[PDB]
Amino acid sequence: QVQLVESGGGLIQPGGSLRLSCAASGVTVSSNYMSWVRQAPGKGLEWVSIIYSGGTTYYADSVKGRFTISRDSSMNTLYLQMNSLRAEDTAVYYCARDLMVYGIDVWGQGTTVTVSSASTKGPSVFPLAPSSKSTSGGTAALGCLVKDYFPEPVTVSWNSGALTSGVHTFPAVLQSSGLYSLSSVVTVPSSSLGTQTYICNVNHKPSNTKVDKKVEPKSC
Amino acid sequence: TNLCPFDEVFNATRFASVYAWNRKRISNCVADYSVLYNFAPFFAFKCYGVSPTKLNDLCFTNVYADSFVIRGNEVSQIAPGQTGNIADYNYKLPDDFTGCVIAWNSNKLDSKVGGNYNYLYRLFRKSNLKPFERDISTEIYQAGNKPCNGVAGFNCYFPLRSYGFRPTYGVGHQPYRVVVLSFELLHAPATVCGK
Amino acid sequence: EIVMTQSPSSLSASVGDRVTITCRASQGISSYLAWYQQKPGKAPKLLIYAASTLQSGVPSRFSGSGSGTDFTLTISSLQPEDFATYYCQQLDSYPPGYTFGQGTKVDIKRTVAAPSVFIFPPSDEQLKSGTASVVCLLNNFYPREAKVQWKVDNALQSGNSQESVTEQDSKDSTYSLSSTLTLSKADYEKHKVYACEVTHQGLSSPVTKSFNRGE
Ligand SMILES: *[C@@H]1O[C@H](CO)[C@@H](O)[C@H](O)[C@H]1NC(C)=O
Repeated sequence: QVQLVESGGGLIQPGGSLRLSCAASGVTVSSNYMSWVRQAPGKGLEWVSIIYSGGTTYYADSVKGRFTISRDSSMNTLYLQMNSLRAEDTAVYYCARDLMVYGIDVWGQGTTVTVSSASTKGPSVFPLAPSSKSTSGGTAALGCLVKDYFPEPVTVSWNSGALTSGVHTFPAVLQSSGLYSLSSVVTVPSSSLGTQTYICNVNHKPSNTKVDKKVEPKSC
Repeated sequence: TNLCPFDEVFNATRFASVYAWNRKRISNCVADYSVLYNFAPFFAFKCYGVSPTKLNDLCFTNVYADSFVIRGNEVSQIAPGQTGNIADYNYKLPDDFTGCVIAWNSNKLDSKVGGNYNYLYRLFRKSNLKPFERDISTEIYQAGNKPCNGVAGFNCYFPLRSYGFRPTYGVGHQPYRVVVLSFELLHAPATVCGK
Repeated sequence: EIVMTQSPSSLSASVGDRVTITCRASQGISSYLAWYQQKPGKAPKLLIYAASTLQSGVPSRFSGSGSGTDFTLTISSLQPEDFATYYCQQLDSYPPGYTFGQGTKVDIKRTVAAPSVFIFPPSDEQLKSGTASVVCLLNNFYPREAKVQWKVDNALQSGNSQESVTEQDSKDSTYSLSSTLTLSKADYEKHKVYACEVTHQGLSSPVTKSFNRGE
């Protein structure tokens, strides 16, 4: 069993402190180049810190003076103490065994760290009504706007799961307010819009919020 | 009145690898530091703990001449209080180092068109080197919990890597010959003076 | 610091094609480079190390080449499990960093498909709150590259809109995009004509879906 298991990630307000753990089996942490690599949502990989088998540590410029990499040889565990956390530290954090010229061969599954000054809030669900302008030809589109919630994620279904074909639930966007916004639309034949009723089921476990919103044609 | 064999160290046709650096013990001779003052346009002449102009006026018990070859990106580690794969696992200088460090680009000498894999360096080691320690061990490095037993493979890697010096490489990856002169002065008769 | 410029940002290829990705360092790094494969939600996977050496367990269709500044990854015969995002890394320990490339997304190549454009006015319920969100939908199109331009009374709007793209659909290999234009209720009631203009390869001329506030 050769694997790395991360833990310790979660939600924390800016300036707070958070300690990530990396439990190893098979690979010995005190004998290897161990590195932390993070990846922000939708961005590329970024190296953070490394600890040599001899004890030499090296940190990226953006995390110098805030992060401290360490290890417990008896636990066979790698640690990353992250202080003075900022919003730009929000990323999935991988611990990995670095082989220098031989690449980075062993990666962990990753732990998610989210740094935001936002509180837990349930989303508002607004209907995206299928109008005459929302019908290109033969089929029309309708949907729901899941706006202003925190944190991730939300799950959206249609007619309690009975409607699955042609459904597109987009990945959320982070608004300037710090709250996520999300939309889920479905395309149906124009002939069924007034014999079949369409309700989107929005579930947000962080706020214990389940909301069922009926989407109907707009009334002129 | 023997002259200190400085010609034999700098003008040697072949240098040793950094992990198995050669050390020439120089003692009981008259040293000429004026030929090392300014050899060529290469001015890698950082002296620590001692002044260059004062070397001709000082007598030392023994003078050690350490010679090896590294890349350009690693010469910044051949200094007191440095870290890296070279400083930690190949050649470490003490924090109170008294001496001078000399280096010059030897791309026209130590780099072949097909890669000069003769020069090596140590990549894996369980702990850091003490000052002036030479580790020539080639034991398969055990990076996991399973013992290697001299079997190269996964978690069991050879602790030495080749440099592959090519003349078209970048300046930082071109070979550099380094000569470190250590000046010792302990309770002993001083025999290496200048003139 | 070394800057690793990777190109192209995205490429389309069918099964069996010969795929080539380019990675360029801002200065000579000799052979200190590695290639990685990553699929959404999964950890990265090492493919090539030491510029051109194949990692154990990687299929032989993968091969690396180049030295100094110009490096190329090559998939001789693209397989279905190879549609992913690939990165290059500078394993050189100077100047630390270990900079990664920008990344190259390899999606499934299919015929061009024009997007279906739908515009949604803000709901009366949301206008009661004080915020007006207009949504423009681009349904089932290919390729990924598509441009959405908001116009408010024929004034090109930028900076107050956000977009989101789904992953390539596992059945028809198309993309879908939503664009959310957000205004205060005050600014929303100051204007009449709201439109999103969609340009795409499958459209010979820009498509515009519009409404008038209150009709
Ligand atoms: C080494 O030899 C070169 C010529 O081959 C000469 O220019 C240089 O001065 C010599 N250095 C020493 C220390 O003798």
